[PDB]
Amino acid sequence: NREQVFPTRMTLGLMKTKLKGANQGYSLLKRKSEALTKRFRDITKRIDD
Amino acid sequence: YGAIYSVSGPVVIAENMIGCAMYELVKVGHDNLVGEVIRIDGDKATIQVYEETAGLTVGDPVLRTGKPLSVELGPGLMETIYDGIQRPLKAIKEESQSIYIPRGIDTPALDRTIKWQFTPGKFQVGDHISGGDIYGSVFENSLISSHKILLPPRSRGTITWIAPAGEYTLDEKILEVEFDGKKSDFTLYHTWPVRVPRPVTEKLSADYPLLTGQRVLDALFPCVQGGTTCIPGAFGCGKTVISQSLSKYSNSDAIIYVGCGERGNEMAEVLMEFPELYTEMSGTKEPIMKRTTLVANTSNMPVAAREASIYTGITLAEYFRDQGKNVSMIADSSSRWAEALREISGRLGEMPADQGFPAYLGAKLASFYERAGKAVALGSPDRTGSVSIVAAVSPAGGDFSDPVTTATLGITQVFWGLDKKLAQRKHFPSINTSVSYSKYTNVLNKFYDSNYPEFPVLRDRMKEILSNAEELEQVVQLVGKSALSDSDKITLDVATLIKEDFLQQNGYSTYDAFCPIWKTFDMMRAFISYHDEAQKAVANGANWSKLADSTGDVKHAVSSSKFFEPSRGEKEVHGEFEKLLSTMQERFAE
Amino acid sequence: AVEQGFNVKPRLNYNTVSGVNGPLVILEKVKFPRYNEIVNLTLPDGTVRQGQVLEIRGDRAIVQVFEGTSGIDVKKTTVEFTGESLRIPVSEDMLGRIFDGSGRPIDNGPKVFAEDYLDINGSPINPYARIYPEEMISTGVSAIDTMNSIARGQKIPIFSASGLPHNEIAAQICRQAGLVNFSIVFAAMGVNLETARFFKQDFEENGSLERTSLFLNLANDPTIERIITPRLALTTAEYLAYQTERHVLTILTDMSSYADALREVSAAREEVPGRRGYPGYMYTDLSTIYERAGRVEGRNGSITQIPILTMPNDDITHPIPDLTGYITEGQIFVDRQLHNKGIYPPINVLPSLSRLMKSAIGEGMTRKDHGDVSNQLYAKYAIGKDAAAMKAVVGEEALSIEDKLSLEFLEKFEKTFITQGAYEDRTVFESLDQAWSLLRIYPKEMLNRISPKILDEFY
Amino acid sequence: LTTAEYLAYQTERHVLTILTDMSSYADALREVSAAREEVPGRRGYPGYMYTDLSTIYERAGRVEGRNGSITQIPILTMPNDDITHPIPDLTGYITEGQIFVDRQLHNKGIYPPINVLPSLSRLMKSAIGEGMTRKDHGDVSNQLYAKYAIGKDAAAMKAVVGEEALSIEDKLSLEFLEKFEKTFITQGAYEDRTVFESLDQAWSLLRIYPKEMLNRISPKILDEFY
Repeated sequence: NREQVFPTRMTLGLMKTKLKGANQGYSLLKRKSEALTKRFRDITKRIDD
Repeated sequence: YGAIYSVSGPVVIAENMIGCAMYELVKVGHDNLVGEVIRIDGDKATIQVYEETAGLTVGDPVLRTGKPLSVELGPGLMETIYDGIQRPLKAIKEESQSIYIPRGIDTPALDRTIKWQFTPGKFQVGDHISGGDIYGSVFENSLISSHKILLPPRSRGTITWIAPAGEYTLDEKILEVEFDGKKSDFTLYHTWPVRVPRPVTEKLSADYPLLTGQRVLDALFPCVQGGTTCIPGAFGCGKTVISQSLSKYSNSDAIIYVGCGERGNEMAEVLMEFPELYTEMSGTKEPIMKRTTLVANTSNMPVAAREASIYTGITLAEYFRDQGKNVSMIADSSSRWAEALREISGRLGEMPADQGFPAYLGAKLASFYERAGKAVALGSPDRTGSVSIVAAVSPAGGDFSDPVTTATLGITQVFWGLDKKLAQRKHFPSINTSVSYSKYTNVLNKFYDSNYPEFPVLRDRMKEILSNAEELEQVVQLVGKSALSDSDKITLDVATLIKEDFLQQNGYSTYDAFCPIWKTFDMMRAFISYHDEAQKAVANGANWSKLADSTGDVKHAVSSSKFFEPSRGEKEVHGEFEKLLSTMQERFAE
Repeated sequence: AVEQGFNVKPRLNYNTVSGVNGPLVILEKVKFPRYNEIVNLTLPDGTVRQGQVLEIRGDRAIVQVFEGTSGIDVKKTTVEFTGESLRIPVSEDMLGRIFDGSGRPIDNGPKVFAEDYLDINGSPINPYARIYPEEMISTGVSAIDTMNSIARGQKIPIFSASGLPHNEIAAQICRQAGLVNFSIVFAAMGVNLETARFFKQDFEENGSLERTSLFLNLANDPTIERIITPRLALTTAEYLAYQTERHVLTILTDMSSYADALREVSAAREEVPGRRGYPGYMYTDLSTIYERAGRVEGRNGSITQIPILTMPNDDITHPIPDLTGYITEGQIFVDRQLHNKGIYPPINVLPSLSRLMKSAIGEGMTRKDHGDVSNQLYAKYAIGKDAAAMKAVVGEEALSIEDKLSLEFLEKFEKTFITQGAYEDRTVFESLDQAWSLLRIYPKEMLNRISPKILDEFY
Repeated sequence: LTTAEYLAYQTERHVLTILTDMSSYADALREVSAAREEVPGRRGYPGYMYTDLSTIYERAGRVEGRNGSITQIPILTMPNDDITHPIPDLTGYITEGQIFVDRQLHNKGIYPPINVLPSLSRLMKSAIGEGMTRKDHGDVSNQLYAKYAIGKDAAAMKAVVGEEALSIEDKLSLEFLEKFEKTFITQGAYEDRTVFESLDQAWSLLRIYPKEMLNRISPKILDEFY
């Protein structure tokens, strides 16, 4: 339930950078999933037509 | 004439030391070991011995010399190699005839066995001479044609007698000053307290740039003559290449390489290589040893000497600036200087502030870095010297997080940060573009407008490209880069081209050992013109993949722009770069 | 009423120096040592060095002499006790002068002809005698004056990194800032001598010194002088604003350097370092320095503060930014991402806010569209950053109209609004007109945070 | 070390000193420092540990008059595999170079479990290449280091995100990293690979890549050895 990181100030900064990047990637990928799902709904409607 | 009371490592407490003064050199023990009084309590004066304190016994006499840690400034130190204190290592080896440094060795800092040619200055008998005035000149080397003898600062009066032109040694009298009826005898040399900065009339603003030679340092984060740089210590090839590049091509009239806490064989490398280097500044090739004074202080040497080496080097540089020369003092391992200060504080019992470092670490680093800067040297004739401080900080934690790094960044003007990612890629010099900076861009805009008018806008464009592509590369590593605009693809491609051809350079390579300022400007012209023309073509409607397939030749040409030789001269090379981007514009029409 | 000044109090010259410890000079057989007393130490060489007492004991005073203890001799070191704490000779003519860390004028000019001698520490302002800030002090910086406008009497610091042009931004604010009387007070702590020369030459050349009382403390200047400098600037500000009825806008610089000086002073005593080496009472010290400002009831004068920190590792979790955010009333962030793109001033308006903006930006003050324009600009700038991140993920074409137009707005905003010439003076009205010019690329239906009436009138 | 100094300087021998458990030496120093009730330093280790470690380590090297050296190799043990610990940090400060033995590599089963990313040698650039061993030693070692760092970064990226997101260079670098840990670094005891054989094997590892992306290899050497 954690990462085997040696406690250090540099390691703390690296892990904060990792958390910020992961949050940014999570928001970006959630928005991309929403956009792709809108495109997918359009695609399936065109499939029915 | 006190007596030793307590010995515990370098810290020696000497009793009966009444009338002593803080930071006064005292000869501890029967071997006459150099020690600076760093604490006084009644008649007991705590002394830090600058040599090996093993063997000191209670009751050993301690002689008060009455003067602070003084460096012997004058002719004869322009080529020699010094310890932390101004101990001539070569003279010690010659006199002792051994590979060891004897304890309490009293070899004079400046050798008195050499006759120096002296030519008296414009001052004559009866004229009024003030501190720092020039009253002579000494032919030291071919490089140092005139080692102008300076009257010691804070010494003034009327010249009772001045010596004629002739070969005089340092012990021999040169000039006499009467002052308030007490005639003073002034020789070729003089001593100055390393702690006390050498006075100047006015500290001018540093304008002319210090050409480090490395392309990224010269373009994106420029340094000026008389500015602190804070190079990365050892991990990146920025320091290793930059030291020799500055010593060879920086146009500095003198160099004072200061290595505190330098590794043993890493100091042996410098002492065995610097004689071998040559420069082409004069008509014929001349050794760099004629222009450099090393303060060699290995980690084996005592911590007090490790702390004092930085002051010794900076005051030698201050002397050469007061002569009117442009100096670039290179401090190796200022991190080890700070560690030495921390160790001394621990010895004294002071309360550490931040990660063991003393609370006055910032104050000491500021009083050291503040000695730099262009200044009008005092006393007639009017002359304008400069001291650039190219200091190195070691990557304590692998990143700029140490207290010494924090203080240095707080008090510095230029900072070339280490990139662990770029170093692990063996991309040299490993200078992190994001964290690095240079506060001399605004002041250097004058020189850029005078010489290379488009330099500031070009470096700003390259910085913008690098930042935009860094953000885009973060997004790429996040989301796979499946979809990217043509403009974004050009941005990443141009940034990779820059980081591979412009920023990256081989210091040991013949072509890229020293990239001149005009060559760097031409390469920025080429790269920025390539990026701008590619962006314009993509905005027209051209497909980026096909355009890259067609313009691989132009990309290879702008990559080989790095391979362009600098020895061909500014006239021929610029003509080649003029033709390089002339055909580059036409190649994008298709 | 100041006839008590006409009094001669002789000073005791102590030749009894028990010992010397680092910066301290411990004396013995002191008659009646007063805590925080300015002391003139005379070296054996003859040089006179000022000092302050950090500890007091029965017939013993521990003087912390300025400029170090190099040369202090037990046998021959005269020590003269000025029977008072440090005091500055205030005057209405202090405007136009440049002072050192200890109050001595470093400009080649006469000593300030004192109207009074005020204690540098001052006294806490009575909360019952404090007023909420109402109007804005206009700053030439368009970003600050439009998105993070500063009220008359708040404390809004500028959070910057090591290399970011916080000093240049400070000089710009001092040169251009005014009312929309005024007397700027500038305090530079631990600045490089090049930066101090830049400040001095800039103010003399551009005439901003006419109303500026510049306090310069070099990096090589004593750390106790660095401690004294912000107290000097705030005492001058208190004098001018409250006993003269003028607005001040103190601009402190390098409060990180001030905190380093606090660390050095605390460890001069036996105080154990706190969280990050800084003393545990940094909260109290910063609170005093900051809350020295503010409006008051009976006096028609205000003091504003621009502390201007220097975040050490580009983090807010550091004690200096944390405490500064606790005491102060806003944040202005200078961003390395903006600085690396050549955008001056490199201020990003997303982390930056002024908590007291609603008071300053009003109808009687500024123009009546200020608040809505700033809110719309912030919302569209956030949307622009989101769309800039989104473009490299889902392609430029798949972005909505509200994302493509927002990308265009972001480009124009960063490259024309935030990007301000170092010597370009943009009044609040001109900055708001530029903001409206940026917003006009949007059709009136898209601007939703702006009130309908203002939207119909200004668009 | 004084025995080594004697044997190497006065008897003119070549001595290789193998001081082991310098971490235990530093623990002894901390025990003596703690008893003396002096100002600790970092993690209780004496503030003068840098000076003591420099006094020990700096007794290695060659002298001008006497042909004979102390090739000091002080084995050290990180308390928790952390470089940032005071003993390994100061040892890196003074002693030149470092051979990093990796717990991750040992767990994977590699011998020697030497991690070449933290491992460094300050004197390699001067003692390697240009006819001393071979023309391509330094460039090959730079290429290996760069591609190993690329492989580690690509492995981290492929663990965090999808494998297909990795580029062609990233996939080639993962293959290189596998063939590098499993074949090049992996060396049985008593194998005694010559430096030339190791260079040939490293080139065989570098022939995985097309000639185009061997960026840190000088083009002349790339043409003469690919």
